[PDB]
Amino acid sequence: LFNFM
Amino acid sequence: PLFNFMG
Amino acid sequence: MLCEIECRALSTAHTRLIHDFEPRDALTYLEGKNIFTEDHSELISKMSTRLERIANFLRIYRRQASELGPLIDFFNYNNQSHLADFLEDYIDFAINEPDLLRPVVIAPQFSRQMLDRKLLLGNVPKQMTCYIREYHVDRVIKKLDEMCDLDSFFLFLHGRAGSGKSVIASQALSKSDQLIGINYDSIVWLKDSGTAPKSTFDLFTDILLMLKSEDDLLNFPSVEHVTSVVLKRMICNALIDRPNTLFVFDDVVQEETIRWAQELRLRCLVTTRDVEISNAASQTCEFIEVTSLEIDECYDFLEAYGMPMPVGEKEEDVLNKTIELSSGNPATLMMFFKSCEPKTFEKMAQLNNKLESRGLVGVECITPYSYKSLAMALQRCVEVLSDEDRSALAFAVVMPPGVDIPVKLWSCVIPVLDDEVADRLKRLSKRGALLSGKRMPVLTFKIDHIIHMFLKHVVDAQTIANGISILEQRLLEIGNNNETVIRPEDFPKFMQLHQKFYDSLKNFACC
Amino acid sequence: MLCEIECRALSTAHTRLIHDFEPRDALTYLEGKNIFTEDHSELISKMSTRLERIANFLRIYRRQASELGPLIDFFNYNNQSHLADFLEDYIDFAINEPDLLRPVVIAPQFSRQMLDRKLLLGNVPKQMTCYIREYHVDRVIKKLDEMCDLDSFFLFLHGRAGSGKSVIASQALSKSDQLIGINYDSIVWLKDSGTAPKSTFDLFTDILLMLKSEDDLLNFPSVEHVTSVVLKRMICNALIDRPNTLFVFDDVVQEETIRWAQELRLRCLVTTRDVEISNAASQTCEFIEVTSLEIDECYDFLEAYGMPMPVGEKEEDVLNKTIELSSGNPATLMMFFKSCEPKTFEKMAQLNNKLESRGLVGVECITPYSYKSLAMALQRCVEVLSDEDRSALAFAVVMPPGVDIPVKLWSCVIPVDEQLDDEVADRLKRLSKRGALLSGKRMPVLTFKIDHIIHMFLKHVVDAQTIANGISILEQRLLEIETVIRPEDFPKFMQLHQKFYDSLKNFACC
Amino acid sequence: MLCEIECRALSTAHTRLIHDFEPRDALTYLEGKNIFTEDHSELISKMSTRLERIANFLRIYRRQASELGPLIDFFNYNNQSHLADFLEDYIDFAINEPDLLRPVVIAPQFSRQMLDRKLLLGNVPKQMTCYIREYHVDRVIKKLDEMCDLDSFFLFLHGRAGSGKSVIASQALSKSDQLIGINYDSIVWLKDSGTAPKSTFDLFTDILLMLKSEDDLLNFPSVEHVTSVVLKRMICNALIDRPNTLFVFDDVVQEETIRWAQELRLRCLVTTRDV
Ligand SMILES: Nc1ncnc2c1ncn2[C@@H]1O[C@H](COP(=O)(O)OP(=O)(O)OP(=O)(O)O)[C@@H](O)[C@H]1O
Ligand SMILES: Nc1ncnc2c1ncn2[C@@H]1O[C@H](COP(=O)(O)OP(=O)(O)OP(=O)(O)O)[C@@H](O)[C@H]1O
Ligand SMILES: Nc1ncnc2c1ncn2[C@@H]1O[C@H](COP(=O)(O)OP(=O)(O)OP(=O)(O)O)[C@@H](O)[C@H]1O
Ligand SMILES: [Mg+2]
Ligand SMILES: [Mg+2]
Ligand SMILES: [Mg+2]
Repeated sequence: LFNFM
Repeated sequence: PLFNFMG
Repeated sequence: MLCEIECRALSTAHTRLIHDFEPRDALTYLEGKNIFTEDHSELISKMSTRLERIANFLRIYRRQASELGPLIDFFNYNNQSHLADFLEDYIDFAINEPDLLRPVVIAPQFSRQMLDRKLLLGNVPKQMTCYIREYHVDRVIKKLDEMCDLDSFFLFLHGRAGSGKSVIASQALSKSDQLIGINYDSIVWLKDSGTAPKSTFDLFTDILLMLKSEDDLLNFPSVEHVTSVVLKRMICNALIDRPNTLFVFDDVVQEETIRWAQELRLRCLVTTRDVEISNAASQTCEFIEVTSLEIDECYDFLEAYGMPMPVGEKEEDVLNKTIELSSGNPATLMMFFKSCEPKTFEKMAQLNNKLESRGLVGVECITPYSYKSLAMALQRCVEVLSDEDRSALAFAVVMPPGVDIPVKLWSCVIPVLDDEVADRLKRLSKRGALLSGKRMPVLTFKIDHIIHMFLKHVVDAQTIANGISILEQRLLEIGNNNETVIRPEDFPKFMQLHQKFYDSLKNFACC
Repeated sequence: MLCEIECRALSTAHTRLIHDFEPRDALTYLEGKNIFTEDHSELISKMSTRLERIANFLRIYRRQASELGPLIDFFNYNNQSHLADFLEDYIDFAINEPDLLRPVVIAPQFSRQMLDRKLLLGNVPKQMTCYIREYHVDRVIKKLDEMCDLDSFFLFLHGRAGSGKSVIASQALSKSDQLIGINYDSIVWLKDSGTAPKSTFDLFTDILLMLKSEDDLLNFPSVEHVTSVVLKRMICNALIDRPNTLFVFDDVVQEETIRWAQELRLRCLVTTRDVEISNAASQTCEFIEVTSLEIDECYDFLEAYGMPMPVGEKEEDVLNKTIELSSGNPATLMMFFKSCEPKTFEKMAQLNNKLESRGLVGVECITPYSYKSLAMALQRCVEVLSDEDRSALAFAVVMPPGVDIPVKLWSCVIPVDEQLDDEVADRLKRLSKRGALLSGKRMPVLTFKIDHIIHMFLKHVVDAQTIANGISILEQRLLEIETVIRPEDFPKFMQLHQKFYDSLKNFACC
Repeated sequence: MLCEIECRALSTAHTRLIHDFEPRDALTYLEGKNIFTEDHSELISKMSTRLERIANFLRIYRRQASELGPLIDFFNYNNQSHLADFLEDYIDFAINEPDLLRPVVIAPQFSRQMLDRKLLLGNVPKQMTCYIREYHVDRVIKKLDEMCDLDSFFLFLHGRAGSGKSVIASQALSKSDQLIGINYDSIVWLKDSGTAPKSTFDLFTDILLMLKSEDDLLNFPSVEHVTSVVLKRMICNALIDRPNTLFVFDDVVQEETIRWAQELRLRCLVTTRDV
């Protein structure tokens, strides 16, 4: 999840 | 290349 | 010893005490009425210039006498009565009157003092001018005044990211003349933004140095190595020289900050995004919440920097598109303006398009904000999040934004009596103002638009389509059991009401 | 503590506090009115030379006193009343009658020999003399006069590369006698040109050091390693002794500079090529753009350094060729003159040839410019560009230069990640805004233009392939179904501009 | 404060102001005509020797008075008129005459000053003697005189290699007595010959030290590490103590030299090969 937040 | 070393 | 009034008298009457006087004349009289000593008097009687005998008579006198009597009862007898009249008049203007000057103004141009000198030296940023949010800056100043009496206190100016908190703190301490000078003697404004565990100590190291005199910034040691208890003691030490001192802690993330601030009995303003750090403080914790810019304040904000107000109906609608998208948010509104180039409503609607089909990366611009785009800000707000809350948030994409919707209607997409969903959504609005609570008609939350297009081009492209399916699923399983109005429970079975936006999201994940 | 006004008085009145004064005379009269401490008085009482006791007296004093009272009430008693009279005159022509301060109590001491001292010490470069652009230097001085009251402000003297900005700032602080002395007490002129992220701190390390006294240049600590918050605080510290101080920031590229300058509530002149860095500042921002040299000013510039004026028609044409080529640009014009050897109009046309068949490298020369050719300059300007903007620029070669042309006509060669190509305009705006590479012109129809210098830059600089690819990729869209813009009845045939296309196609078979 | 003439008077008349005088006699009179103060006068009245009261009367006096009047109008009354006549005569030989001495000669043997001492300390080479190229050394001296007024300027004595440029520069500053003393106060002659990119900075480092006092050559730091902007500021700093100073840059190869020289607003002679 979350592409590098 | 995409720029002759940027100029 | 004397006191502030009587020393103010001995200090005030110096232009006068130099033109006509001599301490030797008084030495016997003070050696006499028992308020001096023959070495004291030796020290003052053999002195080359008269300014010597005078400066020693005024230093030496203040320790021995209980008051300033045997010097009024002397300028009289010495034909220097023009002195003792001024001094008895002053003692009358203090013994006989319970009123003087208070902390106010009698040497004007605090404009270079308080504005220029003290703000600047405390690293307070240059307050915003072309638009001011009245209400908030006002309540900040108010709630700061109410507390100027207090020994230590937290004021939490908490809101969304880029919601404008720091700017408002900039303004509340730069407008008035009371907060700095009347209510508090000095200002120290420090930005935190600490994430590492070494950050919360480094901070108070640069406080300790924000405090230190212009002398001994040279003497700065390899102070990097000394326990926390010693830095703390060194601060509450160097804090004697600081009567009523205000501390702004711009952008606090770690509650360790707040704990040090509360061990060090500091007086603190705090701009922050996560509101729960106040649970770290056991105290009068007072709050001022920075809400989203109302639609009308958004107008005010547009007009303020010269942006033309609508005429055709689908132009006021274009701008309601913008106000809707950037769900009342200072920072992204600003980037938006800076990037509206020709100023036309046309190129403005152009951007209104660019935002749905390229997300926040479509309007990212050079702005007074440290961040290229609000997504860079929310980044952090999302990393700190509890792994589980990180999950719940990660899923709230597949909702309808700017729609008030039930807890159960959420229980379908969110992971794990499921009130627990609500508990997460609470933690979630508290910690970055990512959601939106609304107690009745029915315990319901809501996801805004900015907080959505962050997640659109940010969550895993799969998990979107998966949340859409997990919804169409539990919706259907609820189907098997058988405006200013909340969605009724006879009708949860068809989220098809929001099909339009649900249809858009779907194209994004499936392609 | 004092402030910028009272310290402007203490700084303006220093030639006098040097001609007749002594801090020992005042230490005794001042420990009394509560403005010192026995180490303060220790520090000022034992000092071998007097300029030491004076510089320590004015430093310690500007920090210690609640006001500037107990220093008027002293030059009076000490028969150095000729001082306290001057300072009471300044404070009176300050609180009560404003404006009158510059004409009356500040101006009667200007001196064209003190200036050069202040300029030199502020590292201001030697103003150019054999030709002066009247208009711009004038408007700079005007707009600087208007703001000297202000506490902090940005004036952005922005233009093309080699467009002549820094020189104009050199002249604008060298023409008047007002700007330094009357409007501002001191000058600090520092060239930035910072690209690293450490550059924006090192700069202000050298500001901080531009400020520090000749004494305690010895004492410089390992400040190289010291936080940003501390360099900033150390500066706003050492900045007290500096009433109205002007900052020239020659050639700023990073908006981190502008952010520090605006956190430091500084008074800034800023020469730059990328104009958008001002978006970093939430503040009084005022701008002065150094445009390309108009056709007549070029004549003036040539005459100014001794260049023989035309007679034959094909000599004024040779020089309009140069002016067209170097699309009004100080630096390349200068390289041009410097490289005209025999001085003949003939060898000048020789160069006019050399520029088309060797690019800027044909006329590259030693010039007052730090650069051999304008290409070394445009270099940076092109590297800094947003990668996509780097692309747009890389393609605007295959256009006609010095021709005003529509956006869709651009949509043909220009890249993009549907049916509305306004995105082209957004990029072309960033592109002119950021190094003045394009040229925007709102109506009759939304059109840009590529100048001539900015073209022969790209000619001998972009990848030999991308030219021919842009030409064919153009000839595709080319069909579908004078001081006059080319009408929409006639875009299908760009053949009007065949000449400057016959030149690239010849260029690309080599 | 006084000025150069009146301080030249208080300095010139010292052999005299020591044989007959006493400042206490004058203290009341200056405490009176409003030009002194009772601490000033305290400082001068209780002093053991008379040379004390005299040296303090002459230091202390120059700050308070707008001019040198209430001391001529005193040596008169005090039967010390043989002083006030010398001083009024001198004030007449300056108030009443628009002519004095100019920068020239009245203490001769500039032969060890300008020739020996100043040339040598500026590292100027020992001028050639057995043959002199008239024309060139002449035009150098001429064109240097025309510019002694100027704030900064380049004179390029350029020619072939071994063509004799440096020797001629040696001669133009070693023949005359004007160039050093009349037209310029000091001389600094430095050979460049720099080829590396580190050379043009090292040069102005040794200028900065060519400047520095005999005191504090000991204090020389590890100065090798400090930005160019700081060396530059340090030079234009240490350049206050140097009114009309000539710079010879013997054998310049890099134009970076010339650029620093022009940022530092220096007055430069340059021997070079590349024009
Ligand atoms: N008067 C104003 N009020 C609020 N915001 C403004 C105002 N004027 C401009 N802005 C824009 O809004 C941006 C966000 O403001 P601010 O920096 O206070 O956010 P913040 O509340 O500090 O958020 P964070 O704590 O996450 O940094 C500013 O940087 C600026 O670009
Ligand atoms: N007023 C002028 N008089 C004579 N020559 C000039 C003048 N202005 C510019 N030039 C010539 O053009 C060159 C470039 O000038 P300048 O250094 O001012 O450019 P700039 O605007 O600072 O460009 P950049 O910001 O890229 O450094 C100068 O070195 C000089 O040769
Ligand atoms: N009167 C004179 N004039 C010129 N040259 C002389 C004279 N007397 C002797 N010479 C010889 O000519 C040589 C070259 O002179 P000089 O050193 O001035 O060359 P230069 O001009 O400095 O060349 P470069 O700059 O390349 O060193 C001298 O070293 C010396 O051997
Ligand atoms: Mg903040
Ligand atoms: Mg520049
Ligand atoms: Mg030589």
